[PDB]
Amino acid sequence: EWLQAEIARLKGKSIVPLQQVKTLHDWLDGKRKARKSCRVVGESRTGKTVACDAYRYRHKPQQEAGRPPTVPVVYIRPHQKCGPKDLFKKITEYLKYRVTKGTVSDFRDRTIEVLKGCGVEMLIIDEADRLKPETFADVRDIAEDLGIAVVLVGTDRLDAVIKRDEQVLERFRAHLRFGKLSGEDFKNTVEMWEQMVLKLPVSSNLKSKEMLRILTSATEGYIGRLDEILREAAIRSLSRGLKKIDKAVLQEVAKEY
Amino acid sequence: EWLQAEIARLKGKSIVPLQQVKTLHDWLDGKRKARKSCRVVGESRTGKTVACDAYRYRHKPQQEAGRPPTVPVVYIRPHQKCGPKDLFKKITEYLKYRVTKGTVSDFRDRTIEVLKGCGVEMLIIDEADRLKPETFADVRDIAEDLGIAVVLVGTDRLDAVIKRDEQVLERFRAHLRFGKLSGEDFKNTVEMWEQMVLKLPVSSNLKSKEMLRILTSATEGYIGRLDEILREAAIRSLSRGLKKIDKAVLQEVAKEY
Amino acid sequence: EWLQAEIARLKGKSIVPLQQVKTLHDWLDGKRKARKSCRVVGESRTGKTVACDAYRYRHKPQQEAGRPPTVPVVYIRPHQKCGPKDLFKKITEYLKYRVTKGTVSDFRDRTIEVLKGCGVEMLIIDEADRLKPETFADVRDIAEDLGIAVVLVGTDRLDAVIKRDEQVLERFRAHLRFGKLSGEDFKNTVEMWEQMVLKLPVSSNLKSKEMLRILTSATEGYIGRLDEILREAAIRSLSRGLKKIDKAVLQEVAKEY
Amino acid sequence: IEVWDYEQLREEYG
Amino acid sequence: IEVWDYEQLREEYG
Amino acid sequence: IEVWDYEQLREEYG
DNA sequence: AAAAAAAAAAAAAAAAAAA
DNA sequence: TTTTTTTTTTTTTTTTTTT
Ligand SMILES: Nc1ncnc2c1ncn2[C@@H]1O[C@H](COP(=O)(O)OP(=O)(O)NP(=O)(O)O)[C@@H](O)[C@H]1O
Ligand SMILES: Nc1ncnc2c1ncn2[C@@H]1O[C@H](COP(=O)(O)OP(=O)(O)NP(=O)(O)O)[C@@H](O)[C@H]1O
Ligand SMILES: Nc1ncnc2c1ncn2[C@@H]1O[C@H](COP(=O)(O)OP(=O)(O)NP(=O)(O)O)[C@@H](O)[C@H]1O
Ligand SMILES: [Mg+2]
Repeated sequence: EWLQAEIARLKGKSIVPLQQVKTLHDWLDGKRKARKSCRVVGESRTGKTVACDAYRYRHKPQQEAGRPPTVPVVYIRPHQKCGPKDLFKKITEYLKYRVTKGTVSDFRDRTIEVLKGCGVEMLIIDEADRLKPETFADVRDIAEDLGIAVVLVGTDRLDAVIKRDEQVLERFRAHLRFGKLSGEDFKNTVEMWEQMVLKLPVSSNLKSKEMLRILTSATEGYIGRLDEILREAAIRSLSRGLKKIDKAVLQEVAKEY
Repeated sequence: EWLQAEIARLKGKSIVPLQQVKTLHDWLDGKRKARKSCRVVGESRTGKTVACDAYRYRHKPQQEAGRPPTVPVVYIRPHQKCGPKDLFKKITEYLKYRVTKGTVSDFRDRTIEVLKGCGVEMLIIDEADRLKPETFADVRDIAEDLGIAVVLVGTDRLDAVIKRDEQVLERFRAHLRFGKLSGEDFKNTVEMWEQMVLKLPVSSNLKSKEMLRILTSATEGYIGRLDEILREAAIRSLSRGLKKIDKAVLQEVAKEY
Repeated sequence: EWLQAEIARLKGKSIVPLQQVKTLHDWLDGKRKARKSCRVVGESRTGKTVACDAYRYRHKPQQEAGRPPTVPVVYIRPHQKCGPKDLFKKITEYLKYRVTKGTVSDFRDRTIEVLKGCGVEMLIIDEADRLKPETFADVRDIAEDLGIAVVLVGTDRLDAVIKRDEQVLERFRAHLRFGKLSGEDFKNTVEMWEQMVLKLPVSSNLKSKEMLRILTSATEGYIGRLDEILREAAIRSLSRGLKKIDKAVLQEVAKEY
Repeated sequence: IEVWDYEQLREEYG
Repeated sequence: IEVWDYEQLREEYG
Repeated sequence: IEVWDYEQLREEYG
């Protein structure tokens, strides 16, 4: 059935190359080879986590006949009120070692042994502000002791937390910021999304003045909103036997947000 | 009856050449001729014991008209909380001598006499962490006194035990590690197993995207899981008159684990 | 390749003699021979840890044919929320003795035995404020019982912690403070760094009014910032085929912080 | 412009 | 690629 | 003025 | 006639946020 | 000035088992 073949596709996930994404990859790579720590900030739906995954995936673990995987980039996300015992466990699991029972100093001594030997060049911490302040002592120590760049990713609250401590604010002084789309960039994106992602039999011509007004008001430049809304509109539209997104269906979806 | 002829086969055991296995054979052989001790570690279903058997079997005992068998490789597995009296008995039995009643020093003096004369070049100890700490004194002494390489095989707990004692950690410093399959290696293996082991009248084409997803999620790269699951699926499938493994039967089996 | 030979150098680390550094060495040495305890404070990027290493390295362990190394200066850095059991372990490792299992009183009795015999005259504790308050009892006792000067190194928070306890505040009353560079001192440093560290084929003349303004605003007198920024600018500049740092590249780097 | 399927990048992971 | 029957390797053992 | 290579001071350590 | 592995065990302790 | 409530350590004399 053609209709289900398509619905199964539209309801999926993909990464679209964008300027923000390319910028980050080049910036982080600069930083990785210079071994310097930094942070990335921006508003909650700009597509920060995804830009980071896109990067991780371009640098796969490497494997020889004998020794452990070489793992240039490690990516983790901490739980709420994450403590020092919790971070060593995730670093150790990520690199595929078994975590056994012991106390904090034992997880620490073990984390430094697996981080060594196994080439690790960069550590990326998502939602950085979930960390308890005491953990930052352990994060800085690693960044200083091992040639590992540490990148903190987060929202504007992160800076409110970071500026509470001079020592940390200084390790992580350099930053890159993600923001909203606008003007020509938002319009060209919309067009990309139509030709590169939706691909309906006829298509809708969403760069017309009438449709961009609807999308602009509905999405306010967040890539997260634009994606959800166009996909909810294409699958609704197909379920009803249409070959394109029109104004009434698009407004019908937009009014639900 | 064709059906039983086949079921009797699929329900059996075999050794498939794999890269991990070839690597170990060359590594151990290097070590054997240099007479150096070492250890092998890896996760519990990577196929360590089997790789070791495959090696043992390539070096059969040799026999002349008069003197005892020459036995280049000795392979043993200790019982739980194995003591010093228990090891000498297994070494002596393995080489086909009768064990008579006496005390520890008598089993020891006798073990060194049968280890001499009878050429023994390497001793492999499986499940090395079943040994009581006091036995390690006797293991090191043999490794130093006789030109015998001793190989300790085990899981990650082994290293937690070994690092408790400096003297042992140092005799057995060099190591090789087994791990999980992934990416191209897991996929090519799956294909090997289908053509080289299952051999159904039609076959299933398990390197297709749809089937690999099922197997990947079901097996997580352990060779032990992949083998059990494909064999349970081929015999179930034959019992039902099929000439290949389909998706519903494979999922039916996978959901039972 | 000339370009890589140079990049490998600029991306390294070195210690530049500075007035702050010389002052500390003479001050601490005074204190060492008088056996008095003291503390060192200053802002987080003034180069306190490095000044201390520069000192440690001028007093190497000494060795005779028989007895243990004589070790005039011991330098340690505690982990977060460091307890009494943790300090004895680091002191014992530092002096190259094996630490065995026991309880707190056993690490303590052993720490005093290795501190004796082995000449130790000064103990330097970096990041002093990571210590739990209960440890200070053990630190004072050592300072009083053995002819060992104890130096506490840290930031302004250290004093907020120290003034919580009269007994400690009094042992460690004397202090030296590190601060920012300014005026002629910052300008002469910049010049030192160019001739003594960067060494580009042509050089940039960074003591000119135009360049100092850029650096002053970018670095605010911290030696830690000045070093990072000039090195990031020299390697960026070389990668682009230049023989000196210009204004656009320097501003290009400064704007990233 | 090529677009990457998210699940693909994941299925192909080390 | 040849595959070895496990029981075979055992039955042929010294 | 002489400058010390950091790694040098370390490699030459007791 | 002497070594070895738990046995949980209940306190004991700051220690943080809100109102 | 007040109220939860939350995670971490620390030693700790007993009990049973065996060769
Ligand atoms: N190249 C891309 N292709 C497709 N979607 C993208 C792309 N970049 C961003 N997105 C959308 O971003 C949304 C995920 O947002 P997400 O990345 O979670 O926000 P964020 O950047 O993580 N900040 P936060 O979500 O607060 O952590 C998904 O809807 C993605 O489709
Ligand atoms: N090379 C191989 N060819 C075919 N089957 C294998 C191979 N290696 C292992 N197997 C099967 O996969 C499992 C191997 O298990 P096993 O070798 O016992 O794990 P291991 O390597 O011994 N680690 P452990 O079992 O914890 O000691 C068994 O089911 C084998 O039949
Ligand atoms: N004397 C120096 N010569 C050359 N570089 C220096 C010197 N002092 C500091 N630096 C550079 O600046 C950094 C010094 O910072 P550091 O020594 O870590 O200060 P700090 O004392 O650690 N402060 P804290 O945050 O309090 O640890 C190092 O990266 C050095 O390169
Ligand atoms: Mg420091």
